[PDB]
Amino acid sequence: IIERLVGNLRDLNPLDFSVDHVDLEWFETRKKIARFKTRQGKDIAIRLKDAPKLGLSQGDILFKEEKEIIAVNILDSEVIHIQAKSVAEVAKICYEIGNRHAALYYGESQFEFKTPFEKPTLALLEKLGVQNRVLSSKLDSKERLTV
Amino acid sequence: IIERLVGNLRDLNPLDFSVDHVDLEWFETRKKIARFKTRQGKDIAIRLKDAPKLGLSQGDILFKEEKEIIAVNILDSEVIHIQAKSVAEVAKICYEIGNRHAALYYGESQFEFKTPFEKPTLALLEKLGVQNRVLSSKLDSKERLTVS
Amino acid sequence: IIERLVGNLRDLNPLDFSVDHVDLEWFETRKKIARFKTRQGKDIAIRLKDAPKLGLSQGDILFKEEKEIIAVNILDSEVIHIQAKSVAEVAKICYEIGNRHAALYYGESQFEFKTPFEKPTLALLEKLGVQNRVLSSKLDSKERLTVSM
Amino acid sequence: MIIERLVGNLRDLNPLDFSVDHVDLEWFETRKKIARFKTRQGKDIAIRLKDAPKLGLSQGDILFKEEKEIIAVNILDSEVIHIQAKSVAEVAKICYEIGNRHAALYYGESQFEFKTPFEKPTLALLEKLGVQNRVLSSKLDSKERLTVS
Ligand SMILES: [Cu+2]
Repeated sequence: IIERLVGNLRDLNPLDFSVDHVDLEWFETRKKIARFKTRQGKDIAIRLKDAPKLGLSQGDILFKEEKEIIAVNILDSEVIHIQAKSVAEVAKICYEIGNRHAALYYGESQFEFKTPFEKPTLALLEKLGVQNRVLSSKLDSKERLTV
Repeated sequence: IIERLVGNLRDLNPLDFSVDHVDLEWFETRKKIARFKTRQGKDIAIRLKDAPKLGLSQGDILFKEEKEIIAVNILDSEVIHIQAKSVAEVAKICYEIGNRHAALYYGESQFEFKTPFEKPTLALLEKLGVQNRVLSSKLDSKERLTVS
Repeated sequence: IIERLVGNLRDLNPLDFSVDHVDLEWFETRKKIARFKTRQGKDIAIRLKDAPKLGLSQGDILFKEEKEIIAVNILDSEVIHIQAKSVAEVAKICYEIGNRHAALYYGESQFEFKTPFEKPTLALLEKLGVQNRVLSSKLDSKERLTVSM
Repeated sequence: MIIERLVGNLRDLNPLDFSVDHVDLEWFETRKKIARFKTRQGKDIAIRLKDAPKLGLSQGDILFKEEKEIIAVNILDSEVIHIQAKSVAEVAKICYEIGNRHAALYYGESQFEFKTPFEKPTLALLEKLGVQNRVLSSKLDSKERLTVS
């Protein structure tokens, strides 16, 4: 039974280590209790004291024994990447998506946003003519807008 | 039966005219068909060809006979005035309010937004520590965020 | 200041009484405090102890002095009347309207339901091909499906 | 190589008779048109779907069939609130209310039965209204879903 993050590989960790990833979809990162089969057969239970409120992030270190590591890998998904032109537009989009109850993530740049691809959201985004592309891509839990 | 905006007093019109106002609440600006009793007793019927989608605005000229005018006043209401500090914060507010299905309007400056007062909306805005004030004020339909 | 329902004219009351109605839209039925001008000039203030949770209903007797009565009238409104085939269909309708966050009322019969007319709601009801008709009609607050948020 | 059509469903027996390799899906995964899978017995399978049944892949949809060698869809079980409504009024209430929550909703085995994923608020609600329900580890067939259009 895993209890706490031993932090995240991002704090290198230039491996250096054999790393056995657990593979999560973006929406799975928030369970406190769940059972997993890691990439290399292994078994892993989790119960979380202080599960970072926004969820598990990329490479969160679940387990660490010697150089033997287990970390969180977040699977890629179809993602509508949104490029708003102005602050007025950001507001429009967010409100409108919020109204849709779809999920929404901050993008890499200041007017960029990412949301799971769904066709109604897509339809919406064109109806208001915002500039967007669908890419298979990663959605970091730490990028999510709470709600 | 009134049919047409003869425009809006904002295009002066330095009155100049005895103006009898019809007094609408903000949520009332969007009927196409309804009946009214103006400020000074009179009676008005409306059916709208091209009712500006966003609804009736402040001083939309309903009726114009000589210097005798009837127009739309919009009554003040309790309003939460929201002042976002960042574009990050804008996004968060709008998403969260949209997620609540509350109404939202653009503010006077760039990170200002106005939403009707409701206690849950307020509760929300504190929970996120956004800086806001409740003021009795006017909501322009021209200032609203759609939902399409 | 009016305080209690003295009931409702439905408990006849075959008038018998000069009745002066107060006219409320279906969404207004739930203020505990507000002021009114009745149908024949009169003025009424309200403050409610035990405002029946769902709101004021049709002909809720506000005021009763002799045979002189004031009651609640509920402005008839545009209403989609829904006639469901089967329980399955009921469940589909209710879930889908619920999902829309529209308002919903029990009809007269078992598979009848009433909801305010909105064009997307109608659109929807055709998209599923449910049988309905729009009528101008009353929406009794006692007939509402509640909600908890 | 790539799978294109359902060759139907085992339900149309098929009293196996066959060695059947299943593909194991969660109930939310039944609606991808393009994805890659490793079957129960290691095999590899890609899908692209013309006329993917709108509501999703169902229990035992035959992806692949070569001789007596078969690949079918299995839907993994999950925690499931099983709801047993006493009346048609109560169905409507439940569905509208859940609809309003935006929870997922499936037709049960019997007429007044409905199944929705387990979540604690959905539970919370269901008691608040005093509906009779039980949580059970079980299967949510995609064909049993209440749309939303
Ligand atoms: Cu909603």
